[PDB]
Amino acid sequence: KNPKSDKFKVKRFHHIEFWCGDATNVARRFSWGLGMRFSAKSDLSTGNMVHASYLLTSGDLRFLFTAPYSPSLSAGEIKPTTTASIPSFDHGSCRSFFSSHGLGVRAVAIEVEDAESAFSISVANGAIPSSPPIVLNEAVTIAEVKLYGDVVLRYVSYKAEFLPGFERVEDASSFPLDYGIRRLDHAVGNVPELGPALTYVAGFTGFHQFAEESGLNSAVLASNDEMVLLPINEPVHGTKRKSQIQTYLEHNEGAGLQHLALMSEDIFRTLREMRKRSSIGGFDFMPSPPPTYYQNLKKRVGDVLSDDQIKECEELGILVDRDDQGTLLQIFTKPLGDRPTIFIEIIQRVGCMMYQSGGCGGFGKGNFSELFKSIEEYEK
Amino acid sequence: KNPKSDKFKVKRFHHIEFWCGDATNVARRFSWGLGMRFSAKSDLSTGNMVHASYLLTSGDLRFLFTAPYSPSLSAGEIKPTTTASIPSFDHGSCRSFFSSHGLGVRAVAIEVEDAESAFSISVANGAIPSSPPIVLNEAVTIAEVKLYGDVVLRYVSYKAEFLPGFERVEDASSFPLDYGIRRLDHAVGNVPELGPALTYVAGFTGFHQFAEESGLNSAVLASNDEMVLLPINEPVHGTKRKSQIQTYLEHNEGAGLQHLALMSEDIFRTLREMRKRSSIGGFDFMPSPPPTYYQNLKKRVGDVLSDDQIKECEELGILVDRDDQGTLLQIFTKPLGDRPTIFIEIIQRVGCMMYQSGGCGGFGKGNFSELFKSIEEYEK
Ligand SMILES: Cc1[nH]n(C)c(=O)c1C(=O)c1ccc2c(c1C)c(=O)n(-c1cccc(Cl)c1)c(=O)n2C
Ligand SMILES: Cc1[nH]n(C)c(=O)c1C(=O)c1ccc2c(c1C)c(=O)n(-c1cccc(Cl)c1)c(=O)n2C
Ligand SMILES: [Co+2]
Ligand SMILES: [Co+2]
Repeated sequence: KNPKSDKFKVKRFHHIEFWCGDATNVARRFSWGLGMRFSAKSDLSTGNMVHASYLLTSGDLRFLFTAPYSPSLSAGEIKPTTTASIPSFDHGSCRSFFSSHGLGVRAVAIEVEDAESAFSISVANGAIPSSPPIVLNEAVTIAEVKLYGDVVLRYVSYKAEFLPGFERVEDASSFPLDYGIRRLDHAVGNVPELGPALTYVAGFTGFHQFAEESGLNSAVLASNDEMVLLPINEPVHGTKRKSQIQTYLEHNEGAGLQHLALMSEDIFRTLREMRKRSSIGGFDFMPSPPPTYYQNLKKRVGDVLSDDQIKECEELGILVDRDDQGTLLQIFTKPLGDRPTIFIEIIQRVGCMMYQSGGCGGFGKGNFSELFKSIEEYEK
Repeated sequence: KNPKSDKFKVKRFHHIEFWCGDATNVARRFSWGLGMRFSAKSDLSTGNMVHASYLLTSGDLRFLFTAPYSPSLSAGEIKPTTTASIPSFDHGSCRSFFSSHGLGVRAVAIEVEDAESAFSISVANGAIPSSPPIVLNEAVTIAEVKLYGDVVLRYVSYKAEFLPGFERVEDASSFPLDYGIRRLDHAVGNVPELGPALTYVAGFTGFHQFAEESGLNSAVLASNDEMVLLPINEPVHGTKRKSQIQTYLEHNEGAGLQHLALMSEDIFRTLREMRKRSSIGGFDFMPSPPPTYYQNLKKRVGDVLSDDQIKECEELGILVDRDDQGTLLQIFTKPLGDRPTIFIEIIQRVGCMMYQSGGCGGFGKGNFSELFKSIEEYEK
């Protein structure tokens, strides 16, 4: 059941912004590891004396990497005279964020019809303001409210390339890497208490609950057409194995973004290309399930994937789960940085054709049971 | 003239430690960009609750990348009970360093016969102590004194693999990259005033002055056998073109390490391999000199390099200079991170065979004149 209760018109995920200590090195690592092209920049070479911001793109996916310069470069500036291309940026907030959380997502940005009204309505409905709406070059409006922890939900709206003050990256330095990643499917937060976090976010957006041993309780908030998907986890305490949500909260110094799920148009190509690079600058993947997991795959998805396509899942370590409407292929990276906090999920969904409807196949919660079962079966 | 006045027995460069906000991403970038293998780690997986440290190696070159965890993980510890593998590490110092300077070198480590006596004699001779000698697992002694800015000179000595508490990296995750880099040739600091910096460092080490429009005055301090080379720059003000040393000091928030020069055993292979990766996660190089620079190369190094070997310098953008004793091939990367501060130089020296003596061919200061001359000749 979809009540379609969005309090303002939401379009799609627009971008994700990481707050870094050095944007250059994080961006170059991610680009090689994920096959994302350098698309735009705002930094000293573009007159930005405040922050270095580098945009990576793959399909519709936009990863932004931002780090502060010395405050001394911009000490004469005031907000009316700022050279920052992102007016919500603040040296002190960025340094506090990074020293507290390490590398992670500061902003989940969604595109809306009107960022001013989205901000106004959100705040009128309980959203904690973070940065008021600001009109960039009379062309783009940007505004921010608190989402969870120190993560903001960023509203972006266009009257009619990324943001004003960003320059398109020179073709010589913009190598057309592409491993098949095309868009952000969902972005997941970890919080100490799921209830109040759900009530807050659904309260100011009008997002609805998406119809869906693991150490977590979760729920998914969704926009009207269910293309903007914001799941939220809390830990389950007292268990035999320490909740990974709790471990996240400890090492992250509290709530924050847990994983980004990136849709691939060809998850086999993506995983082949990412795994080729795992030990030469890219990303590592979680240990593969035992082969009994794949011997059990014929029984439950044998009508969707061929024996060959299942074998290909086995060499790449891909997981498979199934809704009543679709099928889910997924795999998880190891954490993106020093701390056991943020990681990435690569995903491909099959089914639910009308275009494909959002969340087709679910989010893989059935893979907890299948892995536990598989584990003890490999032992046997 | 070499007075051989070292006040304690110095061996070779041992390692360089970068202080980072996320050691993982910087290390993975550098590994791919420079062709250095992941050799050892000290982090959560090895019981270090204080800092994440990753060691990259190429030949004898050792790059260490370190970042702090949340202080909360180690809040119950005291120095006697520390789980830090590098006892000089301090969360507050590392965060202050990185927020002030951005990504850069914290420690220039040299191996000495006895790090305790090196520390004692240095301090008795004016060195500002940074971290007293500490004996690690009765096997390695480490001690630190201030070098310039917030950079320390780290003394390491072994009674008899990197440091205790570091683990050798698993072969599966340790890909044997190698682009020909073999050792650190020299490490260069920028300071506001050369005189007092020279007097201080030569004062506590006994290092001697190495017999050698650009915006800099410099001098090189050298150990007895001139394998440890520590040049120091100050800016020249008032010039037409703003001194790059001054620009460094402004963006770095003061004195610090300007460049690391890495010796290659095959600079053509190294540059081919690095340039292949410049736009896919590696390092960029400074704009190549005009072809008139290479048409002028026959006249001055035509007895050392063949027409072919000179042509190969032209496609790779390599610079060439010459002493009265040897010849210098060199090239410079763009800055390693967000700020126009630290960069890397790749170098190969030919001549001065006895083994090769240190600093053979000099450091390339004649390439300022050759570039200015070449520039106006390309205009003509
Ligand atoms: C469950 C879930 N709900 N929503 C909204 C989602 O997006 C989402 C997923 O994406 C998802 C699905 C299945 C998962 C995992 C995740 C994150 C996961 O992290 N782990 C895991 C892996 C290694 C170590 C540990 Cl402790 C745990 C799993 O075993 N399975 C099976
Ligand atoms: C001079 C020097 N003394 N000592 C101890 C050394 O190690 C060392 C060198 O390594 C060295 C040598 C030649 C150089 C440069 C360097 C760093 C250099 O940075 N630039 C440069 C390049 C781009 C922009 C600007 Cl402004 C300047 C040059 O043009 N030349 C020619
Ligand atoms: Co997910
Ligand atoms: Co040099």
